[PDB]
Amino acid sequence: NRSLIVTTILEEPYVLFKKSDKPLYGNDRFEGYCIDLLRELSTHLGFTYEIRLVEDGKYGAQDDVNGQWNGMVRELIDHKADLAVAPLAITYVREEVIDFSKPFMTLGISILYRKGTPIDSADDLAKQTKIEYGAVEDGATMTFFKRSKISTYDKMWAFMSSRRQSVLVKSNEEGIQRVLTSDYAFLMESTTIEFVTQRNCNLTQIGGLIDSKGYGVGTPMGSPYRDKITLAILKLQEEGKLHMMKEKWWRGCPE
Amino acid sequence: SNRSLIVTTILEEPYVLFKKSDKPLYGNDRFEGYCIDLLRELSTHLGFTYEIRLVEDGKYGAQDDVNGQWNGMVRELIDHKADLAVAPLAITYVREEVIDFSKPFMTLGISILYRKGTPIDSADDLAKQTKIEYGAVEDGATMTFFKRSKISTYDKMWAFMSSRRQSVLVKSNEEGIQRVLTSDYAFLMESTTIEFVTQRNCNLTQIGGLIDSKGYGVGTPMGSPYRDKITLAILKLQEEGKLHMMKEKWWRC
Ligand SMILES: N[C@@H](CCC(=O)O)C(=O)O
Ligand SMILES: N[C@@H](CCC(=O)O)C(=O)O
Ligand SMILES: [Cl-]
Ligand SMILES: [Cl-]
Ligand code: NA
Ligand code: NA
Ligand code: NA
Ligand code: NA
Repeated sequence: NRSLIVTTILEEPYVLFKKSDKPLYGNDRFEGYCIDLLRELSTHLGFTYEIRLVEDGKYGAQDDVNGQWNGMVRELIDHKADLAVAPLAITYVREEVIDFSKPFMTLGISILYRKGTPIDSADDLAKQTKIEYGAVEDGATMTFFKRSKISTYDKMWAFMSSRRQSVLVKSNEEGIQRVLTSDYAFLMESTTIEFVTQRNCNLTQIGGLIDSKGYGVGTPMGSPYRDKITLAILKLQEEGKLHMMKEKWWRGCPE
Repeated sequence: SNRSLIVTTILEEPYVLFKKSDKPLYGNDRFEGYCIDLLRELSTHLGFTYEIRLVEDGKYGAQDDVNGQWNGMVRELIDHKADLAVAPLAITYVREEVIDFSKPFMTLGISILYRKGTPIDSADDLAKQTKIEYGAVEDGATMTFFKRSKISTYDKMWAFMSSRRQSVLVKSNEEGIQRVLTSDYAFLMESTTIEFVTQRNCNLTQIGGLIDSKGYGVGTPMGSPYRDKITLAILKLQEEGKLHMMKEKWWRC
């Protein structure tokens, strides 16, 4: 049967290129939590697949002037991919246009920053400008701020938008580098913060979770794979396989 | 006017309770709690009216291993005796095979409720002994997790619970709490509910961490068009901060 086209994006420890001296080809190039998830889905549901990195390098957001989506979300809308297997947040605006499986991981937006400071919350960032802050451009965190009616988050969006050329970044890796090299706090998903802080002992999460969301496998609207993948996820959960996969990929610091 | 939706639910504090009052209350006005607030928001957002009915058999729902039939709220949905189940109803593999669920409105996991002052630190410590009894709600998701599990510690625990089921499987979380308070018994309980109970009784504690991860969702019969509509409403409520506000209201040692 036809191999499913799977769109994804590079994001440690979910999706990475394998390190090797020999060139690698096709699906053999990739590893990570989401790649292990994809393999399990493929065995349980009985499909073959071809992994393709999203052409525009984006997760996906809607253009405020012309209304078009980009990123992996757009690839699904346009039926250029069968599945998006990635750390792809399930959100209201996305669920209006694509389908998602139920979540394989739960998380929330939080703050990555340096240690040893009096900053304890989003409110503390919002009320000042000396410490800059931002998010990945055209992802779910950005969109949460852009849409929020909550006073603190609306104030933060106004700042991000004003300073966007500097404070909105194209990847989590770029955001981490800004935290490490400038007076900057990065609004980042908590799952990824846990990974980063385990490996960067001078960085920490600031405050708690700002929201609650899950990552799900994306499908075009109406796809029969959506509910089948939900069932496989729920079975993998029940068996303890997702927890084992998280422990494998998240693997510390003195304290 | 459109037919009012029949909403099955179950009494479970602080999700669904009878309001305290001296005058008798009628109809929907009888009920309050997190899930009642959720239902009200869903009805306003999706434009339906409803009638709340407590599940007739008093159960969440499990499948009988001999005759293959479901019970509880799950069975009421299968049989189209209710349009929705709005309750702390766990989304599970075996249930999703036979009913549909919205995406989760709250996440949780199984954990352990026990009295303070103990060296017992985990499910492994419980499984290795028999002086302290342990159990779960009969015909709910926790019981089913143990009954199905192939993980050595949990399979051992199920063998004990099954052997002693007339004593250690209980009919409600409230009965489980009373057993913890009145005997040497540890209760396998969902974490959200433990959080509520331990804030109210400072002699009790959670033991260990979460054994699994799951969500509560609104149940619908398989194929229902309300499922995806309710998912969207829940995602919008999330994004506005209303679910966290509802949790703070009802969970407010
Ligand atoms: N996981 C996000 C990207 C990262 C972020 O927005 O923080 C998404 O699905 O858009
Ligand atoms: N919330 C559970 C009942 C309680 C439990 O099993 O711990 C259910 O949906 O079955
Ligand atoms: Cl798991
Ligand atoms: Cl769903
Ligand atoms: Na990337
Ligand atoms: Na959708
Ligand atoms: Na289902
Ligand atoms: Na004791």
